[PDB]
Amino acid sequence: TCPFYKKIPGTGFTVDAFQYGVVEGCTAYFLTHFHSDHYAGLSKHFTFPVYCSEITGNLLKNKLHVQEQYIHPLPLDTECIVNGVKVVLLDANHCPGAVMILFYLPNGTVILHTGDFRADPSMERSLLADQKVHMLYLDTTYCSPEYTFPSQQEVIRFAINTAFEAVTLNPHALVVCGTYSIGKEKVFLAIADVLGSKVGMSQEKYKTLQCLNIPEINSLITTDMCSSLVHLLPMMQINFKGLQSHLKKCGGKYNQILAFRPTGWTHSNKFTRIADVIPQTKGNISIYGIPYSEHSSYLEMKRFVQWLKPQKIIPTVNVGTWKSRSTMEKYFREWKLEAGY
Ligand code: NI
Repeated sequence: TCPFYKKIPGTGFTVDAFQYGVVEGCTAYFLTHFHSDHYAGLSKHFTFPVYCSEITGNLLKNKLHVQEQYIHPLPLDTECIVNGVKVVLLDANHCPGAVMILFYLPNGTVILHTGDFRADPSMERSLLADQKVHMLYLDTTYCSPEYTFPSQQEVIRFAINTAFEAVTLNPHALVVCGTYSIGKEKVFLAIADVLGSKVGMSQEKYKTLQCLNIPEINSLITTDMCSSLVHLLPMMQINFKGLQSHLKKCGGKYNQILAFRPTGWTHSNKFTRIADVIPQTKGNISIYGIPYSEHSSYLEMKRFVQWLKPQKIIPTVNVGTWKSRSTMEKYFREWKLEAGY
């Protein structure tokens, strides 16, 4: 059954609630982004309206084969009326096409649902600045102080310099980047840009990337592996066995692999700076785990909430254990007392 933290009180609306069959009383289903934990249940046989971003709507049509008549894309940063209710879609700073949703309830309550997001001070000058928010449905993925990680710009610097150095040393080295969903495309696009190459990939993944409205994308990606020295593979092939195998497939064009796994957080972050990251190495293969996050750090999170000053917070992640729920509630109380709302 649909859990409470996916329902919007006083509306006919749910968020990210496609795996529970027909939800009783739901007149419109919102989808925040195209990640399988959130779209779980959609398919070509879905017949209610779906509200979402343009990019999300491209993916639902082309990857899931949802019929066009049920896809309702909305522009970002624009006041729209859905089923008698005013709504705005905001950029989540998550993966391509990801949005937060502002809902203006007919009784005058205002609700923000962040979807998945990486809080940023730029959000403090969106349409959020212009009114009070009563309730916040918050992405609490990393809502603990041990979750620190660097900015995305720092991590991209590290990857660029790393890849440029190795390939300049050895023009016969191949770079591989692991992927399993949309998101984090900056990692492989940055690296291919510094090396003067296109990114090569499967037909399925090229198709997914053709849905995203990225500028000049025909110029950066390809399905011809032979012409590219940056390859993408499934995240599950990013290991010594998978990478030896792939290397054999390139027909002696290459004699070394430098591979990247963009992870969220890894406990190495409590001790080690980005400058100090080192690979796992076996033979002619090295593997780097890089902490490229598309979710808020604890501090980034805390700053957004203290700025927004909500009356009530409803977590949408780590809600399944009493120890989690307790821990989060304690931080929310700390933030409130420190700021004074
Ligand atoms: Ni996500």
